[PDB]
Amino acid sequence: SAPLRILVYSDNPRTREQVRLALGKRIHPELPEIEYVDVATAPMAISQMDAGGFDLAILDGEATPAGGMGVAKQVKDEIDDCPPILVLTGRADDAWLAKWSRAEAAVPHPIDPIRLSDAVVSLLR
Amino acid sequence: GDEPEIIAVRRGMFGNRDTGDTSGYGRLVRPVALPGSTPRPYGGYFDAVMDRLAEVLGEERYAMSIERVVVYRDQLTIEVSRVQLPAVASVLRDDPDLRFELCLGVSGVHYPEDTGRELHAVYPLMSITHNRRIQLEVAAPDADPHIPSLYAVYPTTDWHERETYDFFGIIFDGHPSLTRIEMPDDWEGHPQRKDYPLGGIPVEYHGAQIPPPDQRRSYS
Amino acid sequence: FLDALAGFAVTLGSMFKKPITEGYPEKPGPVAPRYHGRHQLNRYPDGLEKCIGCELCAWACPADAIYVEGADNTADERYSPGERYGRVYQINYLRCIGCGLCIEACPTRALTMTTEYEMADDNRADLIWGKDKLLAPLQEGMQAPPHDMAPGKTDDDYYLGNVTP
Amino acid sequence: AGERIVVNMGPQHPSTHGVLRLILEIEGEIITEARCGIGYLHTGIEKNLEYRNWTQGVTFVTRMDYLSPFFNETAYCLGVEKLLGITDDIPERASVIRVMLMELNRISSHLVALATGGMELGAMSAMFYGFREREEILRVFESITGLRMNHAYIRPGGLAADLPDDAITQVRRLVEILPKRLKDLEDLLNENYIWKARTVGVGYLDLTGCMALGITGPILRSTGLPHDLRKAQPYCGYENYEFDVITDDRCDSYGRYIIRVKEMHESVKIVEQCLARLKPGPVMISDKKLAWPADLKLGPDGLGNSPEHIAKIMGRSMEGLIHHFKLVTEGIRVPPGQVYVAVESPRGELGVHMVSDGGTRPYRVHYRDPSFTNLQAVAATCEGGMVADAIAAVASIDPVMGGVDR
Amino acid sequence: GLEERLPGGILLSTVETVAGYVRKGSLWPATFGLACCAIEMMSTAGPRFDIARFGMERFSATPRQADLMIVAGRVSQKMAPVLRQIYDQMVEPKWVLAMGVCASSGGMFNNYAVVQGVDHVVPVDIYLPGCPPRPEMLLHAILKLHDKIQQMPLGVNREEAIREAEQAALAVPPTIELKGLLR
Amino acid sequence: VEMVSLTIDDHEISVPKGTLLIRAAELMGIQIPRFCDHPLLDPVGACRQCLVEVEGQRKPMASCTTTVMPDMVVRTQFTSEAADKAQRGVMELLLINHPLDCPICDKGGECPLQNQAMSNGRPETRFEDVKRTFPKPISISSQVLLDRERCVLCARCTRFSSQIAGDPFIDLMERGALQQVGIGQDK
Ligand SMILES: CC(C)=CCC/C(C)=C\CC/C(C)=C/CC/C(C)=C\CC/C(C)=C/CC/C(C)=C/CC/C(C)=C/CC/C(C)=C/CC/C(C)=C/CC1=C(C)C(=O)c2ccccc2C1=O
Ligand code: SF4
Ligand code: SF4
Ligand code: SF4
Ligand code: SF4
Ligand code: FES
Repeated sequence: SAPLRILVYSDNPRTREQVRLALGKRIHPELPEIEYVDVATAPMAISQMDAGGFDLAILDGEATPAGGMGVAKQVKDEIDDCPPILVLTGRADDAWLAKWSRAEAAVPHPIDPIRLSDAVVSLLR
Repeated sequence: GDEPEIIAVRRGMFGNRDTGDTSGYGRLVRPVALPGSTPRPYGGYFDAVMDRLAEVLGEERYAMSIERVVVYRDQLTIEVSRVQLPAVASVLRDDPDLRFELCLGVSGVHYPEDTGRELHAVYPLMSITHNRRIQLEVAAPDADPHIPSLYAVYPTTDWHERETYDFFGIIFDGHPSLTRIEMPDDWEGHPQRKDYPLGGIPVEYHGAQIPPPDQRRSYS
Repeated sequence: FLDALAGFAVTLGSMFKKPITEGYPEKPGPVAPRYHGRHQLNRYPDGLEKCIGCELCAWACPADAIYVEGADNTADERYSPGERYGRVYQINYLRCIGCGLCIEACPTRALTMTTEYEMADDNRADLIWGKDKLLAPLQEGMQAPPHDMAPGKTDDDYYLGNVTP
Repeated sequence: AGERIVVNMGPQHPSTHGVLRLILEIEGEIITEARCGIGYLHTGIEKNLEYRNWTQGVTFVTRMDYLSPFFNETAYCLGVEKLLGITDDIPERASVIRVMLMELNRISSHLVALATGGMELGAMSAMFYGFREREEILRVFESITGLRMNHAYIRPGGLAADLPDDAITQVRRLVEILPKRLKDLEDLLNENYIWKARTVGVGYLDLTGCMALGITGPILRSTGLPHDLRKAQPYCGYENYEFDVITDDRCDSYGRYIIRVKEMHESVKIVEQCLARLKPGPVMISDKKLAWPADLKLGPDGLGNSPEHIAKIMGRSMEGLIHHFKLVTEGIRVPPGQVYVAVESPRGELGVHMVSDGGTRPYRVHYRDPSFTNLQAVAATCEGGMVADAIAAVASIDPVMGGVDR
Repeated sequence: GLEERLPGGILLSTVETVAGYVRKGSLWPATFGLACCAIEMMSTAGPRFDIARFGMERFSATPRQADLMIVAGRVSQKMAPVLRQIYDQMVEPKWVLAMGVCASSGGMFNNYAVVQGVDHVVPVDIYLPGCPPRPEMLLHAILKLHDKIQQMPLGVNREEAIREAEQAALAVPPTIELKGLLR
Repeated sequence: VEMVSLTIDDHEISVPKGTLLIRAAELMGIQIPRFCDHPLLDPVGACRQCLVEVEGQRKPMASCTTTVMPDMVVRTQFTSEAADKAQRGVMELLLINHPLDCPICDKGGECPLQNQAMSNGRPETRFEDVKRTFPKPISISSQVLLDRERCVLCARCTRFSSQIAGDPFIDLMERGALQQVGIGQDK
């Protein structure tokens, strides 16, 4: 199998750590191994997405210089055959914007490990 | 009716919304009543306005329509019973002695503790000809938040019935199209209802953050 | 009939009058003395911080733009007269609305608002100004804040204004 | 039928103020249907008010209808005072300064309206001259309040602080120069053939239309009806001022523009009257239980509570300290009740429905903003005309979208 | 563009510096404004100040000609899609100035209706405090953006700068962990 | 249970026999200022803040100690000038020696004294003399600091430590203006 590569985007290193903690090397033993590419800045995330080869992108809607929802909209408008996007929302009322970002799934802060894992499995399945 | 309208029951000294910081001060029970029915000799031209409204409306119709009359801070409010709102609005607009042609809008206010009357719609009416003004108040339960739309009588209430709907869910039955005007149509909930959370985020600081004011302690 | 052309006479005239633009940034214009510029944490003449950390400024802020944490003025390290001083004091200038309720709230005048306004950053965090960035510069005759109160003086003396360098 | 496009004037458009969305069905270039799309500048100010005390929600209300800050503040403070039963206890100086600032703000708001309308209609220099006059007005506002916009200077029970010693001289200079400088702006537009051709007969709305939509302000008074909340239902002591309600009979865009231009001069006259009647005295109610305890003063360290007030509260007066602490932290408690208070904002009847539940925070604060109601006239004043006429009609409505959405 | 294919010698450095000088000047703002911050932006364009001195008087009506998007006011939920559409319909290089507290962090309006900073939807280059920022503050922020634009790299230098900025950013702790002196 | 009718101000209610006037006012929604009263502590009537006017009584009656009696007529500060004067004088006397510590006081914002001085106190001080002073704060245990200057000597702490908890290790000490809650010695 091919290590599924997941892009974790957040200016906050602790959000990236939590995302990587919820999703281990294997979300389930039936699923392939997972390799994480951490990106703290929007330019790096966009360039990585352009390089392709990602199975999922987790974008923090609370990212300081460039929010995850904006990056999600940008990638789904700029990359052809871009992978499913999961957005982390800083509040419940952000749900509407999460829908606008066209992200395949939205997980509110604080990141529930189990909710995030279930959403990731659903997106990769 | 005829009793004071309690919109909230405040218990405990110092406006504590919960158990309270200092022991022994929480036993007070002070109902929060809005001003009640005014004694009949209303002030200024309010007496003339009400006499004319009771003359144009039949005694039976007047009693069925006007639920209450309040004169607070030299301002006249008429608690108009739901259902009867279009009739009294037509009478107020058309009656030459009343002639309240200018309706300034509709304002929604939510009283989650006012049983059977949680949602109030306020209609500020002004008569330029007589240089008078009044307010109508129409109450509706949270269970059946329906009010008769005044679109036929006061077209200006259009968008107001919408804003008030968008922010409270009052249905204003009969409105040509009661669609959200402020919030997106996909929006869930009615923001200005007291039960709708403020929806803020913590304010970020170095090493700390301040939750939104709705989460933090308050005294009223 | 020439009235319809009055506008021309306006513009042409202004073309020969000196432009009224302020020369910012080279020659910045004069702001009002009362302008609501950057908050500033002030000191007493001897150098002690005025801020007692009462949090009234933060209390009154409509935008929750001030974070304050008080602490005891232990004899080993005193920063302000009295029992309390504000050891952590942060203003989130991306939430500040310049209303001035904070200064009107202060009971010590520890917080003022200067006329300085030039302030901007490419980073959100950099605009959360801490105690170090807000404290007024140590003037002549002042001493480092961690020092004992002026000899033969008490908090009431500081508030009454009976202290000197 | 199938030969007409449907286009979005959209939020981002020079004449739509960035948040207004006119959806126009154009048959060629004639507006056939004109839907109005609102809420792109919704802010939750009305709900967010409910989580702040009185004297704090002032800072919120001044930011809806931000071109008329003093009008929002005055409406809010009048509502609070009426709920308190304090309207008759406000100091005379505070009321006079309120009238003076409201009229200067009327001049400023009309200047912005004229500037943006001229810019939308191609009158490039109109914007610059209007903003040149508004610059002097805003200098006065900044000196009085320390802010250029969204002032929180008018407070429940009076003002945030007394005028600075130089304020009266600056306002007198304004009274002297505003007519002369407004002469330049009027010369660009008033009698200009293109300006009149571009606005005369455009956006017509009869008095019947104004009543039906509940229009107010210059739009209504362009129909010849001299309705003004300052004469009818006087407030802040406007009854003591000799001024004429400006009204025209054209019922179109040019009539509204002329009404605004003449209202500027009427405001100048009212400000001259205010200066004549301005006398030394307190600017906040004498009741210490409600009076704002802060006493701002300037010093070498900036603006802050005056050293005398610091001495009083921290040195000698326990009652003074308690009052300062509480009135600053929790603020006043307003007896429960409802009050609808209206003022004549530059754009019409700015109404405020204020409900208190007896607590330290406004239970409910709704602004009937005149722009919200006036925008209901876009369909009447745009359908049938060209898009160029729609621009002029909307500009004549002079909608400030902050008040529209709130 | 071919300017991004140039070798990293002195040629690329000079192209970078001249492009930065050219773009810092003639930095046309988009004809875009949400609230009172828009009024202060107009005042900055007004005679008392002169945005024009900086080559920035042409407020591009269409985003195609716009180079800088001064948000200049509060961004509501319903407006964020529109603002993002306007941003995407500008042509690179683009810069976003978050004028005012509302545009930068939501300001005093911390509630459901406001986005809490336009950076939630568009990359922000400079944050400008104030409510509203006085025109001098706007000019200061604009000059700061000019300084940023002048030092903007290109081509291989741009890629190296992106990598270095990423490396630096991955290490910075969050603001919630700067507990300096907090009890 | 026996029930007694009663009139507070102009209003009339019925309450169980043995009820205190302050409790009846609480049930009726009348806010009588109080410091020493505590529902769960036996009434002591010390602070004299809860004074009300009772028909047939020459002196003001401490509502926290006066049991309701049938047909009794009570007028609080809301409807009796004498009662209001008594309460405001008691508040003034309560504040003359109080420290100007509200900004630094932990109880600030949550202080019954602040609230009841706002609602029942003079707007400004008449006290131009020297305030009584103590060394502050002093620890009475590893957990509890005591600021004797802010103490209104309501004895709620001592009355709790005696009645509710059987641990009277604090008590009122000294006499007169020097009286203070204390532990006596290092214990
Ligand atoms: C190929 C090649 C390289 C050849 C070699 C030779 C060579 C180099 C080229 C040859 C020369 C060439 C071709 C040069 C290129 C440049 C060129 C051709 C031209 C471009 C430059 C140019 C056209 C200059 C002049 C343009 C000009 C007159 C500009 C002035 C425009 C003005 C007056 C702008 C001010 C507008 C303004 C006030 C902005 C505010 C906008 C706001 C606030 C928006 C939002 C908003 C609005 C809109 C409200 O009105 C409003 C009203 C009330 C409440 C709220 C609001 C609100 O929110
Ligand atoms: S700045 Fe002033 S109000 Fe804020 S904590 Fe310090 S002394 Fe108190
Ligand atoms: S100016 Fe107003 S918003 Fe800004 S920190 Fe001071 S009180 Fe808070
Ligand atoms: S930051 Fe202040 S001036 Fe700018 S849009 Fe927000 S409230 Fe208005
Ligand atoms: S320490 Fe005891 S006696 Fe003194 S105020 Fe507190 S509870 Fe009352
Ligand atoms: S509470 Fe009754 S005398 Fe103190």
